[PDB]
Amino acid sequence: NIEPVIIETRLELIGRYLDHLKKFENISLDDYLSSFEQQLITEELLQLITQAAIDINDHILSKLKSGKSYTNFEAFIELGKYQILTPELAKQIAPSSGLREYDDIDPNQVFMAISFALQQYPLYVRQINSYLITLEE
Amino acid sequence: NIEPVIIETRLELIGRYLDHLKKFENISLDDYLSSFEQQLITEELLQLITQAAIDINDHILSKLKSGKSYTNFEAFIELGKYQILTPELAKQIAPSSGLREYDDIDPNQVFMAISFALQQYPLYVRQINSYLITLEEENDL
Amino acid sequence: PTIAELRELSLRLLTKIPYLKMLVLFGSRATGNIDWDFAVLYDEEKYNLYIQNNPLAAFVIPGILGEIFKINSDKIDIVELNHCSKLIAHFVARDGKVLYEEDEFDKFQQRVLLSNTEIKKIEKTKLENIENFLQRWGV
Amino acid sequence: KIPTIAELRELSLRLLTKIPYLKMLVLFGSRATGNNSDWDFAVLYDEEKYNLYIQNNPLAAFVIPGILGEIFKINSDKIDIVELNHCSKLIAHFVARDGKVLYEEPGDEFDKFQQRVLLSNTEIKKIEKTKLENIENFLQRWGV
Ligand SMILES: *P(=O)(O)OC[C@@H]1CC[C@H](n2cnc3c(N)ncnc32)O1
Ligand SMILES: *P(=O)(O)OC[C@@H]1CC[C@H](n2cnc3c(N)ncnc32)O1
Repeated sequence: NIEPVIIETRLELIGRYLDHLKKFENISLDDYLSSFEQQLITEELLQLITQAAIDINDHILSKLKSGKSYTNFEAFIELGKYQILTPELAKQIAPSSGLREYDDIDPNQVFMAISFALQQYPLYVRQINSYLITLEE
Repeated sequence: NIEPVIIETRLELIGRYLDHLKKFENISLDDYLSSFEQQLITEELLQLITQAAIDINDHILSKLKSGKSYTNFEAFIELGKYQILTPELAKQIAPSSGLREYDDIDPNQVFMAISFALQQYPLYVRQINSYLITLEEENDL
Repeated sequence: PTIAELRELSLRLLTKIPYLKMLVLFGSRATGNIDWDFAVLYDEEKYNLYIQNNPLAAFVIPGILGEIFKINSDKIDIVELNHCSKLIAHFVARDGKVLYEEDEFDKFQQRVLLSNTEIKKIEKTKLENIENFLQRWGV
Repeated sequence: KIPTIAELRELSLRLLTKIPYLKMLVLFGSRATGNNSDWDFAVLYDEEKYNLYIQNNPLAAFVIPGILGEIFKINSDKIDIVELNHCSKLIAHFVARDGKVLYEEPGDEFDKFQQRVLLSNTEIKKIEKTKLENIENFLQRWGV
């Protein structure tokens, strides 16, 4: 009752966003603070990535525990209970769900989140991809 | 009463965002479509501009019609009924409030919204600025 | 609101959205397991005349539905069927429930539905892009 | 459900478990004044404790709105967070002037905060002049 084409579309977008986000892998904090546009690109990419992941998690948990309500954070943790994600990765990446009237955005914290996403979300792609291959059998 | 420093801060931001947004004023649709980063920047600016204006509208209407609930669209129209904006500008700009699960964002429609914003929001800054100057005189007499 | 209730209020949508030809509720709310997903199909001729006295009419669509349907306009997604992907069109036709038409939804179903062979061909194409990503990134 | 300030003050006591480094939490904005919008919250962190906590959890700031939404039972999507440790003098001014305190440790942390960040009307009018000069300069440069 689960739709691989739905998960694979969002996973394919995540990979595209990450390929773009990788252009900021070797950027300095000083150069990052002196460029408003790079902060906009980076803030927008991180939002697109986490939103796709939340959509994937929502679709998957829609079939296993249908009817149960999960927050975006607990969704990541619940994918670890079903071994779809390693519990280590589910714990490390669930705070990403927070990335999805006052302009109180700190560039220093977003700068940290670039490196976070570049290390954790490929693992999310790998682990979700393995779940999809399991579904074929 | 109305607190000018709140409105003046958002107006100053709108002008700052607009100065950034003008760096794409002469970019071609082909050049715009071939750069996802530029699409992210422009989509992000239009969101910041509209949010600032929405904040200004909500603050003003918080004092004139305190307690009444307005959607973002009708808030613009209501500023025209109070002559704070010209009714022409309020009607022309009220759909901008729509700029603030599915990737339905069409770059061809955002590219149109760039030139829209570069034409209507400077006028929004002017008309709101004049309302403030109107406030300075009534506060004196 | 019930699917029947949404359909009754929809007759009044012609006034606020004149160029509207069909509106379909798809997504979680249509599938029977309760955001709101709405797909619209426009009259290309009528829409082009209206897009001249209103350049951003597409951005007002979610507010128009929210005011009439009494649903939170911030949680409304709009898919423009005239220029969307075949995959999105497929799921709109397969699970969507029609709310306004002017035998127009069935014509839309027959024109965009995909067979399992077509879907499995698309999903195989996407798995190739995912595996190339995983390979290029060494994970 | 829209909780009363007294209700928020009871629920805020539970923040120490989920946010141990929290030193002060202030509800400001429309919800403090009295006027169906968003919720504005100002937080003051123990910089020492925060740096120890940020080591094991690099994106701890991004979970704060979710933590408040679960405890206050308010929509996490309508929660705005101002970090008083890195905010503008003008924002700090308005948090102190109209805000209502929801949690402090020690008990004389909001009052000390008020005295340190409040601005006089002479300071505020000086800011209004600088912003109006930038606004009028914008209008001159754009020919409107
Ligand atoms: P929906 O009920 O959640 O199903 C989504 C459906 C299957 C994949 C396709 N889709 C989703 N998101 C897409 C983007 N961003 N582009 C093309 N196709 C997409 O619709
Ligand atoms: P609030 O009551 O709506 O705002 C409080 C006060 C008014 C101006 C100032 N402010 C708000 N947002 C600001 C940004 N993004 N930068 C500087 N100053 C700001 O706070």
